[PDB]
This record gives sequence, structure tokens and C-alpha cells, in this order.
Amino acid sequence: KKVLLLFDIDGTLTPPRLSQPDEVREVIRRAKSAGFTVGTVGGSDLAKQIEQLGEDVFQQFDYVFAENGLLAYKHGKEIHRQNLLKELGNERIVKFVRRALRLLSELDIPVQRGTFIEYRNGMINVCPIGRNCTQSERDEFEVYDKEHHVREKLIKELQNSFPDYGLKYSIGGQISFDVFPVGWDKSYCLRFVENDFDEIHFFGDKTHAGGNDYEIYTDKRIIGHAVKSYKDTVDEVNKLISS
Amino acid sequence: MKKVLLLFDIDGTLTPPRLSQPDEVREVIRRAKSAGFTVGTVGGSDLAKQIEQLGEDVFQQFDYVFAENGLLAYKHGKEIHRQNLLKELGNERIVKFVRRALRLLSELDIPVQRGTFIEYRNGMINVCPIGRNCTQSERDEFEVYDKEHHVREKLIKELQNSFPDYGLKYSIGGQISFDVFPVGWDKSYCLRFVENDFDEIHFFGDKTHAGGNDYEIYTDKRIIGHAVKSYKDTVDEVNKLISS
Ligand SMILES: [Mg+2]
Ligand SMILES: [Mg+2]
Repeated sequence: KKVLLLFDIDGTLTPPRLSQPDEVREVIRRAKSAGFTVGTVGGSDLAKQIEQLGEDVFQQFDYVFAENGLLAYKHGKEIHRQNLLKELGNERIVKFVRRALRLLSELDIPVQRGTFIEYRNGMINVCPIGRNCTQSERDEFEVYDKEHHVREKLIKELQNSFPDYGLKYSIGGQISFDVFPVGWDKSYCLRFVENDFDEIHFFGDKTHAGGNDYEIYTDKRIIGHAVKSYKDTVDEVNKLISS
Repeated sequence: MKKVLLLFDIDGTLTPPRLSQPDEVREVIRRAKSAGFTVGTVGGSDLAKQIEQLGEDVFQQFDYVFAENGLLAYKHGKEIHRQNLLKELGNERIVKFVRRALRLLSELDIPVQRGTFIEYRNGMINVCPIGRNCTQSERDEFEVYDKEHHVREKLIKELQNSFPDYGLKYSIGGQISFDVFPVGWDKSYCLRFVENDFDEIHFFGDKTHAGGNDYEIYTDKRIIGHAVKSYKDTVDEVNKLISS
């Protein structure tokens, strides 16, 4: 019997915006000893998972899915690296990024720095303040955006400009939003595991419709566990270990 | 008895164009240190680029490592200086600058654009019309395109027209980008950290002509300048100094 346990990271394996607690490391160690395969699926880049989970994340987890699985590792080896260009084509990319640049130039937010548009493997990250800002400026913009809805207004303008582009808009991050082809949500990673496991369990804190765990949670191929915190994840994994 | 410093540009000085340090250059720098020279690098790009070009042991290879023109400075792998653009320009000017850059990038008609157009570094802003997130092929294609269509040079003209009072220098240093930084924060900036510690300072670089990102340091009166065309000429010129 082969059972895969897939975890969202922020809010599932960690307190919000902090690092993996000892209780989480303990339960993952104990799940692997029982013979569970374990994997992470985040919407961020790998560097962000190293920051939340630690430098040895490739040893802790059998599977590390970065960018929703568009960048995939098994036992620290790259098994997949998607590219957006083959899905959208150059003309649509260039029109999209030119409209995003114009919209970011029209903002009246108090702080802007750099790295507004990050072209990753199979997604574009749009960050209104720019990813090159300080921690203090990042935390400030998070609060600003709850009052002024900067990301939500930009998404609405991009939806209005590009109705038939085949893009999903996902406010995943603290100060940014993700743009990727329809179907390249976190359920994307299931193409690498669907044929290799009897059961796949998914654990995540953002499993409501609109949350970046909804598609993987509701995929017919997985057993979903909605968790409110890492304490719920530990309780749920402990139940599965019992068997 | 004299203290001598040898300062090297990196791309086209320590490396073949756009490629990494050859073992031969590694050898000549070792031989210069053995002969009693202090050696340093002065790059216009970030530190991570220098590590790609020179290797993970760059801080052991060179006594001084000057990245972003010396706005980020290391001596024996210890940070001695990190400049901050915000204290020079203030937030209002940075925000107006980057919004005008974004507008201008949005109005381009170039065939390929991807991402990381505007990089806010320690003491400079890097503007890349195609975006730093493009492939090697796309980067090499844009270098040729820009030689014909002068995209960077026309963006610089628009930014200069928009911001006559901002006290900025515009430097076409890279393969696909240009740098923007306060006047006086060119590669000559690094000389403040060394000018009082050396009897003689030599500079080797390939872009020592007016409009080149090595021009101001090459022509500084504190400098003995050595215009080189390739890393082969750098080996030759350092060999001459070792031989006396
Ligand atoms: Mg989460
Ligand atoms: Mg050069």
C-alpha cells in the first residue's frame, strides 16, 4: 500500500509568515517512519519553501512542488520544469506584460521599488510595490492593500483587458498575485503522482472556493483535509498514522 | 617598498565576453598576489553575477570585491560598505522615476518581453527592456536588436527629459540593461575605500571609452589605467607588472 501526504506550507506546516515548528517536524518524521510518502505543494518559488521549512527541505520531503508543481523535485532531483511560453505564446505574453506595466505605472500607492513583474517557470507574479522592497515596506503594503484593494483592482483591470486569455488570477502571496494558465493551479502537481499511489491525502488552510488550495482539495483523485492551523495538520496526520 | 592595488573590471577583462573566468586568469591573479600585489574586482552588476562569472570562492580570490560600482563593498569576504539609494533620492523621486520607467516600458514595440524590468538594488536601479527573466537565446537576440533599434538609449533619453533635476547618471553597462544611479556613484565610487592605503592603483577594463561603464575610473587622476580588449590582453598586462 502506497500513500502520499501532500501539504500546503504557509498556515498548514507553519504559523502564518513564520517557520516550521518542532511539532510539525516530529509528525512528518513519524509519518515517513510508518511508510507514508510526503510532499509539499506551494504556489511560491523554491527559495520561499527553503525559508519556511529549512535548508534540508529536499531531505524532509520526498516531493517538493514549487510554483504549483510547474517546478517539481523528487528526492532533491528536478523532474519537471514547465514554461508559460508554450501555453500562451509570445504575442499574448507581451500584450499581457505591457498592460500590467501600464497599470502599475498608473498606481498612486505610496511606495514602489522594483521587480514588479516576475516571469517564473509557468506563472507570472505581479507585485505592485515590487519584490525588491524591505521587510518593513512589505508589511506596510500588506496593510495598505487590505484598505485600498490594490491587487484586486489590478486583477479586475487585467480580466477586463484579456477576457479570453485562459488565465487564472490567484492572490496567493503577502504582497503579490500569481497569473497562470487555467489548470496550472496546485492540482497541476497530481500529474506526477496520480499513477504511483493508492491514496493521496491533501492538507491545506486555503481550501474554500477562492483559496489557492480549492482545486487540489476538490480534485476527484485526492482525499482532502481542511486545516485551520498546523495544530490541526498534526492531529490529522496523527489519525492517519494510527492504522 | 610600495603597496600596489590592481583593480579589474570583470566581463571582457577577467572573462571571455558573457562567459566565466578561465583557469588561466585564475592563475595570473594568484601569481600577482604572490608577487605582492593586492587585487580587487569592480563590477557594475550585483554580487551574485560576480559569483557566476568568477566562482563561489571570489572572496578568497580577491582582497577587495566591489559590486554595484563599490556601493556594495567587501574586503577579505567582510562587508565594509552598503550604500542606500533611498537616502540619496528619497521616496518621492524613486516612486516618480519607477512609474515613468514602467509607463515607458509599457509603450515599447519590441518583439520579446518577459519579466524583472526594473531591479531596485542597493545604490542603483537596473532597467532591462526585455526583462532579466528571459532565456539566454532571448538575451543574445535582444543584444543584437538593441544595437539596431537603440531601445535602451531611447528610454534613457525619455527618462532624462522627464527628470532633468534628479541628479542621475545613466550607464549602458550590461548586455540587455542600463543602470541608473546618482552622479558620482559610477565605478570610481570604489576608490574612497582604497585611495589612502596604496602608493599606486592600476585599473584594467575593456569599456574605458566615453559612454563605457569603465570610463570614469579609467580617467581618475588617482588611477594608472590599462585599456584591455580581452582577458588575453589582461594576462599580458598583469604579466608585464609581475616581470617588474
Ligand atoms: Mg496556505
Ligand atoms: Mg567590461
